[PDB]
Amino acid sequence: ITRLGLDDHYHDLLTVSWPVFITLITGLYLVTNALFALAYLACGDVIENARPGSFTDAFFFSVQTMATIGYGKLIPIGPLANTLVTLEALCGMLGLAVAASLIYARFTRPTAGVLFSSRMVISDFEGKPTLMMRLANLRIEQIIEADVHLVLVRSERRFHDLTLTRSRSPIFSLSWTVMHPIDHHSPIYGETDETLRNSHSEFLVLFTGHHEAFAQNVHARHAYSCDEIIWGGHFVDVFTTLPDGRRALDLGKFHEIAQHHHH
Amino acid sequence: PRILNSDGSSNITRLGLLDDHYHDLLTVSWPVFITLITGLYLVTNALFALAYLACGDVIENARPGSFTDAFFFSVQTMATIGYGKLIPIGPLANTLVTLEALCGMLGLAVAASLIYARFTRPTAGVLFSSRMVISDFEGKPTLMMRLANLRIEQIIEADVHLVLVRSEISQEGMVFRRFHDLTRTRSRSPIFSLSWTVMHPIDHHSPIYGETDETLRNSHSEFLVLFTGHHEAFAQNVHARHAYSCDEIIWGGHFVDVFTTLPDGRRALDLGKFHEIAQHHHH
Ligand SMILES: [K+]
Ligand SMILES: [K+]
Ligand SMILES: [K+]
Ligand SMILES: [K+]
Repeated sequence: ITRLGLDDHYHDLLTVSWPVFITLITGLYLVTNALFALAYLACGDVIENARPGSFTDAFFFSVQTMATIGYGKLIPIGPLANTLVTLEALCGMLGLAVAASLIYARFTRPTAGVLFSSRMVISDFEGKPTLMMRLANLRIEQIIEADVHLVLVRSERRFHDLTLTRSRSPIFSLSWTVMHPIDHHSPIYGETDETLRNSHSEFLVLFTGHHEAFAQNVHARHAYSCDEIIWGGHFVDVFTTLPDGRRALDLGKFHEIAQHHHH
Repeated sequence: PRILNSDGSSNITRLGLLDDHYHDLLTVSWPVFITLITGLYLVTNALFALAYLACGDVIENARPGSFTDAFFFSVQTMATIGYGKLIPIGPLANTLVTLEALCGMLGLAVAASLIYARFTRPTAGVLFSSRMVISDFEGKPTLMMRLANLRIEQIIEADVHLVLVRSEISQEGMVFRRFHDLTRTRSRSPIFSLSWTVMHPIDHHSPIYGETDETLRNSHSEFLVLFTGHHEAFAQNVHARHAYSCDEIIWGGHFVDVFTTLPDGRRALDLGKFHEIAQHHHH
């Protein structure tokens, strides 16, 4: 949709692509050394072993000054240079820190290793026709206090928050089948493939939890369409018992769904 | 005189108040912060120059006794620039050179900690409607206000609070400001991206049931709005505040549909009319 309506720097800095970010920084960096060279130059021949007036001699000097490399070939002369050498060194620090702050922020974006089942199903469970889909954790580290939100979307556009058998799993480690008993209170009570489509119904799934791996929260999203609900489907058990009498988890069949056919 | 600024901020004059450093360091303005740091930095080199000087002529290629020669020296020492023209001499300088370098590190880290802290503040891009309304919806007179997300990145698990704040008298005849948490049709929106009209059905349970412009005003009633949610842009939480007065509720107002069709046949959200409110008039 067409939105009718610098200024938002911290956001843009984080949002912008990695390449763009590196440029914006290289730019700010090249530029400030360019201002510091114009300073050293503006004091007269204040740098030693730099050609008189030569901007490029003061640039490389300022670089190894803000950058504290300090080769020694080009040193400052007097109180003037030695005071732009003092401030400029402060700017390198102030410079670096902000960089690292942003570098840390954009970098430390943790991602849930969560895999969503490609389809949903509606089949009977505990007597009631129940809407189901399932999640699986792609990593070893466990997600504590996971919890899922199952939201229906349809035209009437309205959001309905579908009640779940289990809204939150205190320890999500392997797999988790989420379930919405369709009882007389379900927004989709007596609904049907046809009726569902007519309303343009979609399904939003929201996952979050604490990730032990990162020691921070994570979030995952996914959305299904009527198209993607298998009426009467049952998710294939994804847990085996190997030769060795041990239990195992086969994600190979994570999106497998069983169904019965006749005429 | 309003009790709560449009801000969310409370409009009230307080009274009767290195002691709170971490707070002040974060709170102070950016310019003041840079000064406080430039000050601490200039000062410590000034103490290290008085040290090198206090050992005798311990720096090479520095004029004897000259404080300024040891200042620059100490600068390029704490700062590790290391030109080399002025080097330390003996065990004394070379041991203030060892500690002073430790301080540059300890110095830089704290700086960065604070720099990171003050800098890493995400802001919700949320826009609050300038006014509220009370008009019929689904039969019931319903209190409404609306929010818009000024960015593209969506806010997930947004959720909103609508707080009445007004003066009441206890049964023991006692006047105080109470806050009421107004029940919303929708308290949370799982995905907030464009616009959102928040609604409090005024039913027989509403703290403002049967209330009216006049009665509202007598009680000094105000409305606090609190918004929070996860911002996909920052990958962190955000929060927004705002507050209205009775003055700012339009009875019988309806918010102008803010969803347009441009000349493309294309669907557009026009924030231009975000605070537009329609109203009937009499005689
Ligand atoms: K260095
Ligand atoms: K360094
Ligand atoms: K160096
Ligand atoms: K050197």
